[PDB]
Amino acid sequence: EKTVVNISKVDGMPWFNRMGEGVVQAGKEFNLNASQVGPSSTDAPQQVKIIEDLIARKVDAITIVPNDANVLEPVFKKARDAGIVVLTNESPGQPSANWDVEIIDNEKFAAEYVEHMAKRMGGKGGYVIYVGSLTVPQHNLWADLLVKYQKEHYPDMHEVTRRMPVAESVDDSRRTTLDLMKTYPDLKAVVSFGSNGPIGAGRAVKEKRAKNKVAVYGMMIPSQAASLIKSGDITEGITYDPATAGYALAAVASTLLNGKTIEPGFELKELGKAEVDSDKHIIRFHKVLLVNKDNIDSLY
Ligand SMILES: [Cl-]
Ligand SMILES: [Cl-]
Ligand SMILES: [Cl-]
Repeated sequence: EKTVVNISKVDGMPWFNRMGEGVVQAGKEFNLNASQVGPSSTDAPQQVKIIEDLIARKVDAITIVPNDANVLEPVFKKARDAGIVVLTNESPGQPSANWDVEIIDNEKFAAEYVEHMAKRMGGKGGYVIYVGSLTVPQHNLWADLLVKYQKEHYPDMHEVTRRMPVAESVDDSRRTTLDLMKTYPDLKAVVSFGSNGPIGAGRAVKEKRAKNKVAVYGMMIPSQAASLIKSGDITEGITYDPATAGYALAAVASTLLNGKTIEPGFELKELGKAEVDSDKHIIRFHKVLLVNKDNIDSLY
């Protein structure tokens, strides 16, 4: 069978474990020898090393959620030059990827964050954004759009500080949330695009008994966030199922390895039709998931 290997941002995360379930499922469905490698840390050279080993192994396709788009470019070009398909998730515009695959529409996702935040604080107040790092591509693109949307809808909202690179750490997210709540009495919402961020922020909000005024929104695995969703310390997840991303990556790899070419009109039985931007080589699905007390038990 054709060999497909997915590479997460880092091992030891419920988010990426869920992704791997989708990879393994696609391997069954598409007759692939599929696997997922979790790096030992989020430092991008660890992903480069894994990719060098996969090129040496001469695998058929490498799929990856990059920690840094630019750090990986040379090794992605080395893979392509070797005849290996390179696919990303969370890296729209990655120059050497055959395609980037996304599970939500960026514009819509940002809007949903701001509208949900604005409703609860009456369109006025402070907020902050947590990102996984200052260079991770997709978190920063989402943050940029969220702020831009905010400024052209709710001028009485504002970032209390520039974005904080804490979203992959419960500790760092908790500490930052405690600090910012003490500093900014008008802080009313914390947004995290990393999945550990709402856990840390939610724990801080719980400790200070602050859930009435300080809302917490973000990306999350529902089961990991369940205790805090149920106690109201996490207000809402605005996210997607990363198993769908893992699956879609491997499904697109299958298409390409079978000699087919991706163009507008592309569809996956299990997902539906994607939008396909041939100029930027981005395949988008529209599968945003809202995680609230009302559906927390219906999820993974
Ligand atoms: Cl992993
Ligand atoms: Cl903690
Ligand atoms: Cl918790």
